[PDB]
Amino acid sequence: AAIRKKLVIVGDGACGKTCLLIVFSKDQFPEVYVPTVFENYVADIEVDGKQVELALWDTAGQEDYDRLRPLSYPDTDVILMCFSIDSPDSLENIPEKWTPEVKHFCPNVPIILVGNKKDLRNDEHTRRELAKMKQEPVKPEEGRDMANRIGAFGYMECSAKTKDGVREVFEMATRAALQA
Ligand SMILES: Nc1nc2c(ncn2[C@@H]2O[C@H](COP(=O)(O)OP(=O)(O)OP(O)(O)=S)[C@@H](O)[C@H]2O)c(=O)[nH]1
Ligand SMILES: [Mg+2]
Repeated sequence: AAIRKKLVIVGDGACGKTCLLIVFSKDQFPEVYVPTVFENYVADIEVDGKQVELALWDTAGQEDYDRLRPLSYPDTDVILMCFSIDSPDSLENIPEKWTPEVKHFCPNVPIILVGNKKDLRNDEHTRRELAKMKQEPVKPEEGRDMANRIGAFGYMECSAKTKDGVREVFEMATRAALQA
């Protein structure tokens, strides 16, 4: 074959990590049952004339999987640090939980900053439940501003629900890994 790379995905609860993996691998969105950790799919993908076997590692942090997470880190080639466009609190934790942590187990490892649930930017229900507690949905600017802060390979937005922008997340993830 060719190039075999290991991608680990981390982020706050319900920011869409497991869903995202699935849309990318199974090629449609899981509405019925979403597991807590999607098992270990290795997915074929062709990026920049290279054939890659991308191995997807899901994580969690509530609760069992707090303890088990750091075990999925070791041999990582690319990280998907995620947050959700509809939760600015999840963004807050990018520089305060997830970067310091990643950089501890996997320094020198390329990070993609991903904001999921893109579809919920202009969802009216969403805009209102947020304004209640004096918040609005994350802007694309402040996501890219944050990717630059943490020293990320790039920034990508996607909605696994609408399937939009998902492939792009994993090309940028694969490129980031291919970069040796
Ligand atoms: N609108 C919208 N909702 C989403 C999207 N992805 C996930 N969700 C919703 O948010 C909830 C959390 O999904 P999930 O993917 O399991 O979060 P997670 O942080 O990855 O949780 P885990 O399985 O790794 S432990 C689900 O109920 C799902 O309906 C998305 O792209 N758009
Ligand atoms: Mg979680």
